Amino acid sequence: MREIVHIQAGQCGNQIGAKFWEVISDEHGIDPTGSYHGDSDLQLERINVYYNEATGNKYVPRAILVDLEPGTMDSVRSGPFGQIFRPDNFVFGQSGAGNNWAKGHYTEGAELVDSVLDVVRKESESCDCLQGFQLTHSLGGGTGSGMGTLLISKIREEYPDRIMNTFSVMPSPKVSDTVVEPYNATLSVHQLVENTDETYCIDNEALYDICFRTLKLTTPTYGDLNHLVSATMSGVTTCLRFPGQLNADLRKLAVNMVPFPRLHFFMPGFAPLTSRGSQQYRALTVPELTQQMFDSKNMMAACDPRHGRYLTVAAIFRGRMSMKEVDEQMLNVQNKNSSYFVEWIPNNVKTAVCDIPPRGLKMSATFIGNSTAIQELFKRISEQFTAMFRRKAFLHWYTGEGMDEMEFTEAESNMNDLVSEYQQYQDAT
Amino acid sequence: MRECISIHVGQAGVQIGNACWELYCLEHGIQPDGQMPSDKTIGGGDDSFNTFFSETGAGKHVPRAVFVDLEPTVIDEVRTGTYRQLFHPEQLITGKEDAANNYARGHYTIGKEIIDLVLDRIRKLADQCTGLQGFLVFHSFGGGTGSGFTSLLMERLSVDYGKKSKLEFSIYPAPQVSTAVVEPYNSILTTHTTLEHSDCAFMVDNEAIYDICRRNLDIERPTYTNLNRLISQIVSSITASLRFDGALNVDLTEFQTNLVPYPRIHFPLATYAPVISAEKAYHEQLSVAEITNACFEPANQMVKCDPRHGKYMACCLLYRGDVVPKDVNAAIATIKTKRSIQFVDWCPTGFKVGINYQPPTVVPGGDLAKVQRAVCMLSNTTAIAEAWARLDHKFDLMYAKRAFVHWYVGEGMEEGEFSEAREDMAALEKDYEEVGVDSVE
Amino acid sequence: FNSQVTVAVRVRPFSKREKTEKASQVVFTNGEEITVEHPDMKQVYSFIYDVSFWSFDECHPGYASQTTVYETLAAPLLDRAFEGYNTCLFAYGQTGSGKSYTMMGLNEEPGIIPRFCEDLFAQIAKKQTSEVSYHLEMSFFEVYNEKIHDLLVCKGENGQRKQPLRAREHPVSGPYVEGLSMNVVSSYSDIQSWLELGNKQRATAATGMNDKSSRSHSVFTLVMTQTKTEVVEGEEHDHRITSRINLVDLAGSERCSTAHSSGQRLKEGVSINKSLLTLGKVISALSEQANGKRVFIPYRESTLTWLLKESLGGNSKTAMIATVSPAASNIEETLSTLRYATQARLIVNIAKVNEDMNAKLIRELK
Ligand SMILES: CC(=O)O[C@H]1C(=O)[C@@]2(C)[C@H]([C@H](OC(=O)c3ccccc3)[C@]3(O)C[C@H](OC(=O)[C@H](O)[C@@H](NC(=O)c4ccccc4)c4ccccc4)C(C)=C1C3(C)C)[C@]1(OC(C)=O)CO[C@@H]1C[C@@H]2O
Ligand SMILES: Nc1nc2c(ncn2[C@@H]2O[C@H](COP(=O)(O)OP(=O)(O)OP(=O)(O)O)[C@@H](O)[C@H]2O)c(=O)[nH]1
Ligand SMILES: Nc1ncnc2c1ncn2[C@@H]1O[C@H](COP(=O)(O)OP(=O)(O)NP(=O)(O)O)[C@@H](O)[C@H]1O
Ligand SMILES: Nc1nc2c(ncn2[C@@H]2O[C@H](COP(=O)(O)OP(=O)(O)O)[C@@H](O)[C@H]2O)c(=O)[nH]1
Ligand SMILES: [Mg+2]
Ligand SMILES: [Mg+2]
Repeated sequence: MREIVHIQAGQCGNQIGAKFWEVISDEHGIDPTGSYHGDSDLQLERINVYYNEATGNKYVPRAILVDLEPGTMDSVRSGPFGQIFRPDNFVFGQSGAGNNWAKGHYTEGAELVDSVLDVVRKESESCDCLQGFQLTHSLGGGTGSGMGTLLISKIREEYPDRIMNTFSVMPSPKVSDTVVEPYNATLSVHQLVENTDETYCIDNEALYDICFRTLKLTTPTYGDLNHLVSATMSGVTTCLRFPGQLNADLRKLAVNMVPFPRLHFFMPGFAPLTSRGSQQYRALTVPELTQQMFDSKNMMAACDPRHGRYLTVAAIFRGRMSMKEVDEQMLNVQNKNSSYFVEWIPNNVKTAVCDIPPRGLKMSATFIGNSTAIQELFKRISEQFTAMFRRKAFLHWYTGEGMDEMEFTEAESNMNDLVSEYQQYQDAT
Repeated sequence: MRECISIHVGQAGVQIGNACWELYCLEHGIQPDGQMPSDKTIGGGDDSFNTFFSETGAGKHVPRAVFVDLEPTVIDEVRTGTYRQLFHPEQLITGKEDAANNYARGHYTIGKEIIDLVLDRIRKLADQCTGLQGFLVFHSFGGGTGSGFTSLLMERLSVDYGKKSKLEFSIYPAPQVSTAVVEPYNSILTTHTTLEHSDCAFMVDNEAIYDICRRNLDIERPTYTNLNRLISQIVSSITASLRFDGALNVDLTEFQTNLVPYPRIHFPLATYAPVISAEKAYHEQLSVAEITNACFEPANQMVKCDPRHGKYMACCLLYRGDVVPKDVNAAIATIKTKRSIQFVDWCPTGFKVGINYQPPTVVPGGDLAKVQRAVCMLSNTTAIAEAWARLDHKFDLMYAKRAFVHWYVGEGMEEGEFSEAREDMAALEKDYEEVGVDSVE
Repeated sequence: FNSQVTVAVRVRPFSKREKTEKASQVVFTNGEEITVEHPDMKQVYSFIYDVSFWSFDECHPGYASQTTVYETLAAPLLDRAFEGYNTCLFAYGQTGSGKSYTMMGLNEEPGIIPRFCEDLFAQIAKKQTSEVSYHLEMSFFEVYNEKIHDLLVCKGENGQRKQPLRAREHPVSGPYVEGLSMNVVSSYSDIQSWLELGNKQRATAATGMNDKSSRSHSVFTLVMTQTKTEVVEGEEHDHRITSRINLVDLAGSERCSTAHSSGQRLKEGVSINKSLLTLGKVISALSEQANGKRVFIPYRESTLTWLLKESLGGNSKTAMIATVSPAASNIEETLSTLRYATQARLIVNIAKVNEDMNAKLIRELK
């Protein structure tokens, strides 16, 4: 069976991982102890996808944690589901990078990446058929980015035939967290694009508006935003673990989504959300889901498609549905809103359907998009970058770790190039 | 873990450290005798953390701090005070005499035979660290010991350890209020050195906190026993990220790399939400949206510095209590929304954020009332150069006639050393102009 | 100088392999014009090139040796090099089409590369004067599985001595290799020794299509600087020019159906085909650019293209040589090659000479 190694790196990722497994465990009938108490073999037929088994009919996840520079270590362990994780997979060091990428790539992570890599090799070897890797992190920060791309590259050299996926919280346009995100990320993107099969670009701001308006929540937290990220992470791989009329898998997602090897950044979405009240005020249909799916406000990436166009998408549905209504609905979208789509791709969309709905929903769906709108985020990071670079605004902190101007320069040329590539196809022809 | 050392040099810091450790112990349920009847009752919790406090086998806890001021009549208060059975008795009262507003005694003459032990007991403290380190040195500028000594210490420390963050919470000299005539001499001579060794010298004034204490706290007749607490809370608001959990916690190094564009401009400010009295403890919501406006109000600045005469380079905010991140994002946006607040072109990012859950505590005998949330702000701006201007000018007049100098020479400091700092501080001011000016193409 | 690329072609004849398994002729040279007969005898494709040679036979006019081909194709680039222009020549085509046999050739009939090299050394001998001082250097490296390795290094002693390098992009002069051990040339003899070492250590191997295949991509760089007098009464020898020559031996498709193989073999073949595809896309967008089209060029989609950016385009007087077979067994391959070439003529770059009057005032006076 297909097997995945999930990795956690950075304050933002580990919590996403933390919220993640809490969902998967619920999708597989597992308790905080790791025992089975479900009611369906389906929750077990493919448990080896994400988990290993242990002696007394317990089930250990294939999770790894690498930036547990300890401050978040206890936070994970002393949690409602901290205890299931393999204690040996709790890898860490100390003296956090202070968001300095170089410390997170060249000095400290250098010392630690061996050990985490060694553990990965174990989880790899214990597999029967390894498919790909699943990393959670964020750009803009030191650990999630630098140590990430480091660990990503090495793994790629060891398993270049295999798949490497990420779900990376991206820096915002407006509301920053750190002040050197243009520095921290562009370096990351330089190594991210070149050592990746795909990545899922997520922005906090969109998630806020998403939870603010559609979910109509006035007091959302980092704990709840993630709860949406974990959903998509699970929907992408629903057709992996569960059956359906039309099956999908990670490899089948890329090849239909990645026309050119460098345009492998995506804008996900997920349905359906209704703030509990309106639940009594609708009904779940395929056109209904589709309607939210291509909603310009359900895009967690914050790159308004309507100033750009789509290359290719993947609309993974989940539940009991009829395929006629499915295939019809995509065509309608291709028809009416054709200008947002490419001519030289004759069909700009694929599909996938799994016959197993989630815990308390009759039908669900997951969105995946590849579009030209991603240019905008990329310009921002570039424009922010240069304004600081030319004055060497904060540069001296990295040079103290051994970086040089060329490296910052290199990534810039690369990032601008990615933009131009998208801009090539941005104009209708 | 993470460790952090508290050093108090002179009187001004020591008097503060009394305020600090009082809050720390209280905030962590620790008793003055180092005991934990709260842990006895609970039977759990790592509260008595290695961030600030060591622990023995007896359940007693001991703070990671030393101090020295070359004035026994102060430290002895602690050796007799209620916290005497807290601290390690290897606190360095070598005060045969005081520096007496003379830099040179603390640096050259009687800085000898004292600093040898300061470093020693420090080494002993570091040897107990199985984790991060970072230094909190509390002094006052313009003073005879709070400078001439603290110049040595940071220099030696940049050698023994070097690759550690060296932070300072320090009293700047006011424009008007002075308790001496030699603050300008004593101050400028200091900056010649700590500019090179340190990495972030958080500054405060007494004039500002005085006026603050009148307006918002409704306090007519303050003293050090009310000022220090505010200065203590700020230090906590920083360091609380280390001891407690939070959605967006921060270390000490994180500040260093975000606030400090160029090595030599590491001179930021601070504010808070001490807008609180038992009476006005009501009638307000104390939202995230209110305080953030306040944290850029000229009045609630803790030094006598008009931001509006300069621009912001970079800023960091640290919230406590029941705080919602989304609300922060709206609020920060509002702060950019306002046009009075001019940032450098350099930093559309501009801001950092950190958040903790653990709200502030209150000290009985105190004034600042209870709340559900609070924030600390830090800021690096250009406006301070004007304050640096004041000191260079004050210096200029009473140096020209070489007033008071025979004293400093009387301890062996050469004439030209004064000018050396001056050329430096002028150049430093010039740096603020270069950077403050907008970029071009 | 917005100017085009010289595209040349060489139909090699058939072999023992065809003798054993009969494979008819279908490529035909009307002196120089290329014509290919479909084995179905339903179509004749034909292609026109700036240059042709008919090595299918020694007798009919159009025939040319290595050095005839040189003085047709590469000596002009020698000329532009001494004029100061960066220059390029690169090969293309399938396995067993003599792509090395042309560029590098063997001991007994060495290729355009060694012919040009001795011509270059003696051409410096023609002007070995104090009028202009000359300084020549060269590097030589290989591409295998997107990994860059140094041909001029004596490997150490270990089970794995294929030390990888990496690429870096100077903001001005463009890409280059770290640790690339560019060495000084005294003469063509030194060039020869260097080339011998490199071609020996090249990761090449026997297979079912040829006894020895170029399974890695090879780059051979020379750079000649020439410091000349300026037109001033003061320091006269303050003018200099540089010229960068780039000679490239690529790999062939090696379709696995005939190149039945496994493991590392198929891996190298995959990487090769991927590289060549990327190159083809580069070439095509370049042609479209030469047609005036505003187009994004995926130089960065691999290493070969990235390094050869300034040669595939940029600023250099350049050429390509395409190798093709007569056997109908590989007519599809030869057609693809010919179409690659006939498209390739359409490409232009903007070629000047590298004085590098940096900190000189000479270009400013000019
Ligand atoms: C339980 C119930 O009958 O009420 C619904 C409910 O009110 C609604 C609004 C739920 C609810 O969603 C939220 O309340 C929510 C709040 C903050 C952030 C994110 C979600 C629900 O929590 C979400 C929950 O969905 C699930 O149970 C799935 O397991 C979902 N994840 C979880 O909710 C979950 C989290 C922790 C532990 C166990 C389950 C999921 C998502 C992706 C992949 C698999 C499963 C459901 C049906 C509901 C509640 C519980 C109210 C909705 O979400 C889902 C997945 O159903 C929000 O819009 C849908 C429509 C549902 O009707
Ligand atoms: N904010 C604050 N400032 C203080 C306190 N105690 C003293 N100071 C300041 O310290 C300065 C006096 O010089 P100090 O540096 O304290 O003198 P010292 O540190 O005892 O060393 P000497 O200069 O030798 O006395 C004045 O500017 C006071 O405002 C205090 O409790 N709070
Ligand atoms: N036109 C020709 N006339 C005479 N001999 C030739 C001709 N072309 C090739 N040969 C010889 O036949 C052999 C086949 O060429 P070969 O060198 O295998 O092609 P290649 O350049 O190696 N292709 P690759 O290995 O994919 O780079 C060579 O060793 C040449 O000596
Ligand atoms: N969605 C989400 N994002 C978070 C969370 N915590 C932090 N982040 C984001 O992650 C970024 C912090 O980067 P981080 O990975 O902590 O830096 P590093 O760990 O030092 O590399 C900030 O931009 C935060 O907005 C969380 O719980 N959920
Ligand atoms: Mg004193
Ligand atoms: Mg060859």
